[PDB]
Amino acid sequence: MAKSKNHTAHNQTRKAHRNGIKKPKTYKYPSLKGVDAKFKRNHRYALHGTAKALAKARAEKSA
RNA sequence: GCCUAGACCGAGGACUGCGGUUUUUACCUAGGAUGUUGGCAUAAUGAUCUUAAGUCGCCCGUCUUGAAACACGGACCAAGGAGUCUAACGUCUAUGCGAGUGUUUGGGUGUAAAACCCGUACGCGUAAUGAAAGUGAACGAAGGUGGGGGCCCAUUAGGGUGCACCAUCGACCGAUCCUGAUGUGUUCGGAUGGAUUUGAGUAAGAGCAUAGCUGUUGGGACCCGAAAGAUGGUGAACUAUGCCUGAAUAGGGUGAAGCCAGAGGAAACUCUGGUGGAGGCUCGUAGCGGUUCUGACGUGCAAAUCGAUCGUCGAAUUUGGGUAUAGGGGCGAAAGACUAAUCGAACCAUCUAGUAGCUGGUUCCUGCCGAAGUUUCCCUCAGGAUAGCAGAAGCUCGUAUCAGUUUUAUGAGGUAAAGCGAAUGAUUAGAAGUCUUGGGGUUGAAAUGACCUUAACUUAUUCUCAAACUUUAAAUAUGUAAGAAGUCCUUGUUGCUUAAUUGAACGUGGACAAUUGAAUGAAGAGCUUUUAGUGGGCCAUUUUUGGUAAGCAGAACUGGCGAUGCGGGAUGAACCGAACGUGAAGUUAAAGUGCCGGAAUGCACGCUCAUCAGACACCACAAAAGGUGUUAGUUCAUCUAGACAGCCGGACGGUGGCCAUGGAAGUCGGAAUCCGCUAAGGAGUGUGUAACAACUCACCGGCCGAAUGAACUAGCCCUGAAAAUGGAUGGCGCUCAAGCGUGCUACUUAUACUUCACCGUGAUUGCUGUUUUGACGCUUUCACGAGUAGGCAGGCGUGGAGGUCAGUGACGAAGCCUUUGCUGUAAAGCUGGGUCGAACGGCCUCUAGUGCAGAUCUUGGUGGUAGUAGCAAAUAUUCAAAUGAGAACUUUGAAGACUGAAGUGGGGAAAGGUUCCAUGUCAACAGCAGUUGGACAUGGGUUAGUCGAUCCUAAGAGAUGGGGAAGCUCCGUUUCAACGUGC
RNA sequence: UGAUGGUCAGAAAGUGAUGUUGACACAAUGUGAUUUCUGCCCAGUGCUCUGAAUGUCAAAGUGAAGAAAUUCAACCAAGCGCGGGUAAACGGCGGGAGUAACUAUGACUCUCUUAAGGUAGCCAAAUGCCUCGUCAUCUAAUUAGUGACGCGCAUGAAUGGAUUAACGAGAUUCCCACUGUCCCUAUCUACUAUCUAGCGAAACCACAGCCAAGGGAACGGGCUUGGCAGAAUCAGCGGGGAAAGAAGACCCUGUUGAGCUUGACUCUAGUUUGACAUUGUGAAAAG
RNA sequence: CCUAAGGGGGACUCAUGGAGAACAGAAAUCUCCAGUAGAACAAAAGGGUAAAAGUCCCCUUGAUUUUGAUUUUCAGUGUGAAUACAAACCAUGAAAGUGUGGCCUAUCGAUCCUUUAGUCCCUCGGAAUUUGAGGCUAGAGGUGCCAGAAAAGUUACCACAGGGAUAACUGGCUUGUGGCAGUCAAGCGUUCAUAGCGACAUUGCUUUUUGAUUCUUCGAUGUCGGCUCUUCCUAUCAUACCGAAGCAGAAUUCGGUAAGCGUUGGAUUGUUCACCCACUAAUAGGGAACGUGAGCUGGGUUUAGACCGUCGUGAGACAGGUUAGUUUUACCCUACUGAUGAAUGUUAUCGCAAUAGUAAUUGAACUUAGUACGAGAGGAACCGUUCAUUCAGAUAAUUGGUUUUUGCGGCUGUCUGAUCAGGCAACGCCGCGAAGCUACCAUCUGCUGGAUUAUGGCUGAACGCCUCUAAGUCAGAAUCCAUGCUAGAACG
RNA sequence: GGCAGCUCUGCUACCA
Ligand SMILES: [Mg+2]
Ligand SMILES: [Mg+2]
Ligand SMILES: [Mg+2]
Ligand SMILES: [Mg+2]
Ligand SMILES: [Mg+2]
Ligand SMILES: [Mg+2]
Ligand SMILES: [Mg+2]
Ligand SMILES: [Mg+2]
Ligand SMILES: [Mg+2]
Ligand SMILES: [Mg+2]
Ligand SMILES: [Mg+2]
Ligand SMILES: [Mg+2]
Ligand SMILES: [Mg+2]
Ligand SMILES: [Mg+2]
Ligand SMILES: [Mg+2]
Ligand SMILES: [Mg+2]
Ligand SMILES: [Mg+2]
Ligand SMILES: [Mg+2]
Ligand SMILES: [Mg+2]
Ligand SMILES: [Mg+2]
Ligand SMILES: [Mg+2]
Ligand SMILES: [Mg+2]
Ligand SMILES: [Mg+2]
Ligand SMILES: [Mg+2]
Ligand SMILES: [Mg+2]
Ligand SMILES: [Mg+2]
Ligand SMILES: [Mg+2]
Ligand SMILES: [Mg+2]
Ligand SMILES: [Mg+2]
Ligand SMILES: [Mg+2]
Ligand SMILES: [Mg+2]
Ligand SMILES: [Mg+2]
Ligand SMILES: [Mg+2]
Ligand SMILES: [Mg+2]
Ligand SMILES: [Mg+2]
Ligand SMILES: [Mg+2]
Ligand SMILES: [Mg+2]
Ligand SMILES: [Mg+2]
Ligand SMILES: [Mg+2]
Ligand SMILES: [Mg+2]
Ligand SMILES: [Mg+2]
Ligand SMILES: [Mg+2]
Ligand SMILES: [Mg+2]
Ligand SMILES: [Mg+2]
Ligand SMILES: [Mg+2]
Ligand SMILES: [Mg+2]
Ligand SMILES: [Mg+2]
Ligand SMILES: [Mg+2]
Ligand SMILES: [Mg+2]
Ligand SMILES: [Mg+2]
Ligand SMILES: [Mg+2]
Ligand SMILES: [Mg+2]
Ligand SMILES: [Mg+2]
Ligand SMILES: [Mg+2]
Ligand SMILES: [Mg+2]
Ligand SMILES: [Mg+2]
Ligand SMILES: [Mg+2]
Ligand SMILES: [Mg+2]
Ligand SMILES: [Mg+2]
Ligand SMILES: [Mg+2]
Ligand SMILES: [Mg+2]
Ligand SMILES: [Mg+2]
Ligand SMILES: [Mg+2]
Ligand SMILES: [Mg+2]
Ligand SMILES: [Mg+2]
Ligand SMILES: [Mg+2]
Ligand SMILES: [Mg+2]
Ligand SMILES: [Mg+2]
Ligand SMILES: [Mg+2]
Ligand SMILES: [Mg+2]
Ligand SMILES: [Mg+2]
Ligand SMILES: [Mg+2]
Ligand SMILES: [Mg+2]
Ligand SMILES: [Mg+2]
Ligand SMILES: [Mg+2]
Ligand SMILES: [Mg+2]
Ligand SMILES: [Mg+2]
Ligand SMILES: [Mg+2]
Ligand SMILES: [Mg+2]
Ligand SMILES: [Mg+2]
Ligand SMILES: [Mg+2]
Ligand SMILES: [Mg+2]
Ligand SMILES: [Mg+2]
Ligand SMILES: [Mg+2]
Ligand SMILES: [Mg+2]
Ligand SMILES: [Mg+2]
Ligand SMILES: [Mg+2]
Ligand SMILES: [Mg+2]
Ligand SMILES: [Mg+2]
Ligand SMILES: [Mg+2]
Ligand SMILES: [Mg+2]
Ligand SMILES: [Mg+2]
Ligand SMILES: [Mg+2]
Ligand SMILES: [Mg+2]
Ligand SMILES: [Mg+2]
Ligand SMILES: [Mg+2]
Ligand SMILES: [Mg+2]
Ligand SMILES: [Mg+2]
Ligand SMILES: [Mg+2]
Ligand SMILES: [Mg+2]
Ligand SMILES: [Mg+2]
Ligand SMILES: [Mg+2]
Ligand SMILES: [Mg+2]
Ligand SMILES: [Mg+2]
Ligand SMILES: [Mg+2]
Ligand SMILES: [Mg+2]
Ligand SMILES: [Mg+2]
Ligand SMILES: [Mg+2]
Ligand SMILES: [Mg+2]
Ligand SMILES: [Mg+2]
Ligand SMILES: [Mg+2]
Ligand SMILES: [Mg+2]
Ligand SMILES: [Mg+2]
Ligand SMILES: [Mg+2]
Ligand SMILES: [Mg+2]
Ligand SMILES: [Mg+2]
Ligand SMILES: [Mg+2]
Ligand SMILES: [Mg+2]
Ligand SMILES: [Mg+2]
Ligand SMILES: [Mg+2]
Ligand SMILES: [Mg+2]
Ligand SMILES: [Mg+2]
Ligand SMILES: [Mg+2]
Ligand SMILES: [Mg+2]
Ligand SMILES: [Mg+2]
Ligand SMILES: [Mg+2]
Ligand SMILES: [Mg+2]
Ligand SMILES: [Mg+2]
Ligand SMILES: [Mg+2]
Ligand SMILES: [Mg+2]
Ligand SMILES: [Mg+2]
Ligand SMILES: [Mg+2]
Ligand SMILES: [Mg+2]
Ligand SMILES: [Mg+2]
Repeated sequence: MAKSKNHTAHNQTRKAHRNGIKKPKTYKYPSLKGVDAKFKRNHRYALHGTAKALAKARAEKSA
């Protein structure tokens, strides 16, 4: 009495290709989410020290 | 290179350009048609209306995969008729002010619901976070890195600065967890430093208010629609049942008790004849009922009747009036029956516009874009939410680095195929070995020690298989890469890592410049918000599952239909071709070219003849098996040392060898079988004798001479081949086709392609010292145009409002009718003529009860049907006169009839209410008529001490004293009463 | 059910029906004249009966702990549970093998098992599937009728069994009579229909109205291809208009109902049981 | 399901086969050799595993704590499950290491409420103390319809909104099944495959069976059967003409052209179907919306009443039996059957014939003839003759039926005073009754040519023969077309 | 899930 269509993938690639299928954008810096915490913890200290060294190097060349 | 025939078109509107010839600051064919002539202007020309001809054209709206449907609504017309308003909101936009913002609760004021003015509070915002106690946002130029429009310096490039914004690493505030300083109401405090944790935060505020569209929720909620539910009332004039008081019921039959007489008997008792008049007895009227014809009728005489037939007919009978019982109630000799045409829960009003995931409807035009039937969840499966698909608004930028594609490089796979003397599983046949750990038999007097056999295993082989087997293993499809965010050199940071000076990650500085590292393309890339419809699908090729199959059910990929017209397939949602603005010319696609029908009875090679031919994919059917029909092949074989066929000789022998016994020289029949001259043939092939015969042989002869036989293959045709109205290669018809196979030339024509005109959309060129009273404008160029549901835009029309035209109008507003026309793609606007009589319009804005073909829509009106169905029960009318305009129907007379005293007579109860009577009178009514009437009009008319009511009480109804009940009111009827308006 | 009652009514009442009543009565049911009979089962579900002792067991009350709220414990009514009765209460009333000097059957025996295992009767019956059972009768022929039979799907005793004179607009079979029911139709009468004068509706209606085939929502009036096709019409007729009448009453769906039932879920009038209050005055005895 | 079947470490090698050892054997235990796993690993199946993941031994609790990230299903939500780390604390091992349950792929659960653990922290808001209560973080108690309401029936008294999204007819696709027909040819048939049959197989047709499906119809297409009537099909029962036989005759069987023509009366049953009786030339099968209900009927089915049996506690059910149960409308269009009719200068008479329709059918008796044939038993046919069946078209002499001839007569009741003569009895009744109508209940009439089918032939090639055929040709069926019969085109 | 008697019968109770 209520037997209908069960499943069909007909027309699904047509709909996917109207506005897709879009590749994700790439960025210079990926997010570090999921990267090892021990590496991420230390990587914070390495970047902080790098900024200090560059700041001092420029501070030498200013006054 | 040259000559030559025809057709269609003429956009643009001073000049500017590119070229050419230069005889030249000139001319040209070179950035789009001019010249000339005739005719006509009472007309050649154009438009519309009507009609004919040719061709095409199914009925709209609706739900649907699919509608012209034998699906639903729609007889017709007019007027009305359906997304509204409000509270609170999301996005976006406009506006004012802006770390603020909002005057309008209120006060002041007023030309008085207006306008104008005022301010405290309060709301929202400016701070978050935690359940809370509580705590509460700068290490730094409010941080670093990579981009980033613009600006600055430059001078391709390059450098500086870089807002918004993007990615990323940090910092700060709150919560959570860890650590725990000086100290202390010794249990508090919480400094300091941390943590793959967490917040709708900070990190130089952005909000508030008003308005508009769209979307949301609650409200009647786009309009119309339940079956139901509740509250409060009204009914027992029908009917059901009880009660009270009345009334009604021919004529027969039968013949119970009791009684009288006679007869018999010892008694107990018996018999006979009368009489009598019983009975929920019986025949049968009135009455009450309602069996059958399943009669009539069945838009009726009638929302239950009519006729005949029938049940019952002295009681559980029939019936009037009074009275009681009332809706989850009554009443029921019980059928869920009856309770006013209403009953498995009456009627009335209200709650109530009840709710509906369901059906129906949903009103102007054009332009642009344009779907889904799929994912997940849901008492979900006719519904929603969610994601997707779609529109709109845009925003940041301007070739940055993207793609339903290829190439090159490099991965993954276990399907097709293949395999099985490869694993697993299935499976056919032999062969060789061992049985010593198989039986039977035969050896053995007994030795388990041989042999014959089958069956087992073993070995090397053999035939055939697998979706849930496999060593191997495609095609198609699929992942990644092809640089500047790259490569190389040097050396900075860390608490991570190393034995380390090693690495990891991120960096400073330097080098490699457009061949910056494959192709092809790119109406540009990126980003955001918000919202519609949809969430039944179906079809075709190929893959594929279930099923005998199905126009069946279920999947995969793609393309379609839905949502889509156009040319072809006669016809047809989907097939082939091709997708669509309005046109002109040319050419085609698919399909065709005998006629219907535009284009060949065209050119060509063959095949086929059907006493059911055949005739074009999807597709509208035919098979196995057959044919000395005909055609073409293949392989054998015989052939001029005369093939097959036919006319004509022979085939003598050894030997009549043998057996069957009627006889075998083959021949009722049988095993068999050697030798002499021939161009030739045997102890014999059929025919023939019971037999010897004799013929032909099996061969070779003569006669013309040249082809012949067998098996097989596949073309067309034929057999196989049977269905129901007459009938379909679409029809006619077609036979060296107008059929079948194949080739060729030309030709025909789609909304397709090419060139051109015009419309619109998108983009694009330029336009201010000539911008010049339109820059929301003008202008250059190119591309494009299908569309249901749906979105958006620009317009048309209607009622009313502010403003304006010092607008139109009684010398004619508005309305209405009309081949009077004009304008617009259109919605529509304007106008000529006629009619008409008092108001009305244009423009800029505001506002809404604003647009109809549908809703078995509402109300009103009108058709076809159609002068049709019909006006046929109750026996029946006729002549004359009178009256009158008029006589089937009135009156009177004469006649003929009927009811036939249980009447068609004479009165009454209920109910009606003037219908009664006289006079006048015919518009309507009396389903014909009408002089008549219960019609219409004017008058008149009902007389009581004795006839009724009035009085009595009946079943019952109902005050009081009282007692309940919130109360409307309920009980009770002399009741727990000091009860006389006493005589 | 003996009235301080049974059955029933009312919101309540100093309220009602039966009841102007009293077991030969009132109330509640079942079966359904007469005749002959009404067998077995009290395990189930009901109904009913006692409670000397007794599991569960509410509120109030009692005792203990606690600062109290509170908690815990004992006691603890009816009901239920326990025990008995009751079938003219609701109802129920069995299977498997062997066996007799042929065969068949099974008087008889064995075996499982119940509360009891269908008794007297009756039957292919209005109750029997198989089934049109088998035999007889009725007929030329009988799925009908009647009489028998009975391992009876699934007969059976006041959920009444078996009969039964009389009665029946009840259902059925046969026979006589009778006939147009029929062979097989014909004829006649009145009223219609018909025609006229007068009068004059309604249903229904997208547009309409000739066929055959095709395709098509798979049965066309319309479309395609054919056949064809000539005004205006009257009486009849019932092939078609998938004719009209009614938003299918069958079926399914809906998170739509309603009537009815019960051991559905959730309650409830009534009734019953306890406590407190109304509620006072004495005596005695047990705690 | 598992305190190991989790975790770590170590040692060993499994299934099975062969050869050997007292009882001991096919299977006890021991030994050696071979042994790629042919074993085992809790449980389905697949993958995985050999100094192991298997077997045995030793030690253990990492099946622990904190909170993030990720994969699958996915909306990139939840739940389940899993992965890689961070920070602890541990187990094990010499150690490197490994371990966040089970070698991997399944083995599970929100809000509200309750309860426990933790922090012993926050709150009970006029201020405190102690009980009590409420919060915060993590488990547990559960929804199996497993993203998670709290839930029994019946309706044959029924209602509403809808649905052809969906069943009960027809129709359409299909044709398994039903029915019918072929091909091959092992056998049957005294012999002998094919006169007649025909196994094992195999190819079809049909839509007269029943399924399968669910395309149409649920704002309705009237659902059984019979009666009535017309038509069509052929897969032919009879009738015409023929071919074949295991055809002597008679009968019968097989087959061809053939649907022209017929195919019945009854008992029982609602029946379709069936089954008997009987006649007959034969009693063939089907279709037309399973033809046919505004044609009927209404026995059946299938509303509501009622009974029984079985089932159910019950209301009730039964596709079981039984009895009673409203069958509506045509006047429209078309079509059919008949009937008029304008205009084809008027009117009249007589005609022609396009086209359409069509009609006859079957039997018996006599004769042939007791003949052919046959041993006999039996036993035909053609020519012919007389009748009959079914049908058709007329007709009314006769006979019968019918009577409003109300024609004549008769009869009852009543009315007109009697008589005569009449009236009435919703034609009063009866007998006869002409005329008209009418009946196989009566009588009459129902034609002869051509062309063919099957088939049998002639001449005659192909194919020097043969051959009914290929060219040509003969006869020939109830067939066809005419003749004859009916209408006459209203636009011949 | 509470009582109680003989691994258990009876009664009573029920917000995930
Ligand atoms: Mg679906
Ligand atoms: Mg021009
Ligand atoms: Mg056309
Ligand atoms: Mg619709
Ligand atoms: Mg449909
Ligand atoms: Mg339509
Ligand atoms: Mg149709
Ligand atoms: Mg319909
Ligand atoms: Mg509908
Ligand atoms: Mg209609
Ligand atoms: Mg209007
Ligand atoms: Mg604030
Ligand atoms: Mg706070
Ligand atoms: Mg900020
Ligand atoms: Mg309503
Ligand atoms: Mg309700
Ligand atoms: Mg009354
Ligand atoms: Mg009657
Ligand atoms: Mg009737
Ligand atoms: Mg009638
Ligand atoms: Mg009578
Ligand atoms: Mg009933
Ligand atoms: Mg009534
Ligand atoms: Mg409404
Ligand atoms: Mg729904
Ligand atoms: Mg488009
Ligand atoms: Mg749920
Ligand atoms: Mg629908
Ligand atoms: Mg494979
Ligand atoms: Mg696979
Ligand atoms: Mg394969
Ligand atoms: Mg291979
Ligand atoms: Mg193998
Ligand atoms: Mg939506
Ligand atoms: Mg949605
Ligand atoms: Mg569907
Ligand atoms: Mg659609
Ligand atoms: Mg198309
Ligand atoms: Mg076309
Ligand atoms: Mg075609
Ligand atoms: Mg034609
Ligand atoms: Mg032409
Ligand atoms: Mg054809
Ligand atoms: Mg054609
Ligand atoms: Mg042609
Ligand atoms: Mg468009
Ligand atoms: Mg208005
Ligand atoms: Mg003026
Ligand atoms: Mg005018
Ligand atoms: Mg005017
Ligand atoms: Mg005026
Ligand atoms: Mg104005
Ligand atoms: Mg309106
Ligand atoms: Mg209208
Ligand atoms: Mg009318
Ligand atoms: Mg008339
Ligand atoms: Mg009448
Ligand atoms: Mg009389
Ligand atoms: Mg009068
Ligand atoms: Mg009148
Ligand atoms: Mg008149
Ligand atoms: Mg009057
Ligand atoms: Mg008096
Ligand atoms: Mg008085
Ligand atoms: Mg009284
Ligand atoms: Mg009082
Ligand atoms: Mg009883
Ligand atoms: Mg009992
Ligand atoms: Mg009992
Ligand atoms: Mg208590
Ligand atoms: Mg007790
Ligand atoms: Mg018995
Ligand atoms: Mg019986
Ligand atoms: Mg019976
Ligand atoms: Mg009979
Ligand atoms: Mg019988
Ligand atoms: Mg019984
Ligand atoms: Mg008894
Ligand atoms: Mg009984
Ligand atoms: Mg009797
Ligand atoms: Mg009777
Ligand atoms: Mg009676
Ligand atoms: Mg008539
Ligand atoms: Mg068709
Ligand atoms: Mg037709
Ligand atoms: Mg039609
Ligand atoms: Mg036509
Ligand atoms: Mg009809
Ligand atoms: Mg009629
Ligand atoms: Mg409906
Ligand atoms: Mg639902
Ligand atoms: Mg309900
Ligand atoms: Mg009801
Ligand atoms: Mg272990
Ligand atoms: Mg393990
Ligand atoms: Mg180990
Ligand atoms: Mg996830
Ligand atoms: Mg899971
Ligand atoms: Mg506080
Ligand atoms: Mg307080
Ligand atoms: Mg839980
Ligand atoms: Mg739960
Ligand atoms: Mg669920
Ligand atoms: Mg679920
Ligand atoms: Mg039922
Ligand atoms: Mg359907
Ligand atoms: Mg079939
Ligand atoms: Mg078949
Ligand atoms: Mg043989
Ligand atoms: Mg169907
Ligand atoms: Mg229907
Ligand atoms: Mg019909
Ligand atoms: Mg109908
Ligand atoms: Mg035939
Ligand atoms: Mg024959
Ligand atoms: Mg015929
Ligand atoms: Mg009968
Ligand atoms: Mg049929
Ligand atoms: Mg039928
Ligand atoms: Mg009919
Ligand atoms: Mg009818
Ligand atoms: Mg009936
Ligand atoms: Mg009934
Ligand atoms: Mg019972
Ligand atoms: Mg009756
Ligand atoms: Mg003779
Ligand atoms: Mg007389
Ligand atoms: Mg008289
Ligand atoms: Mg009379
Ligand atoms: Mg006579
Ligand atoms: Mg010859
Ligand atoms: Mg011939
Ligand atoms: Mg010939
Ligand atoms: Mg004529």
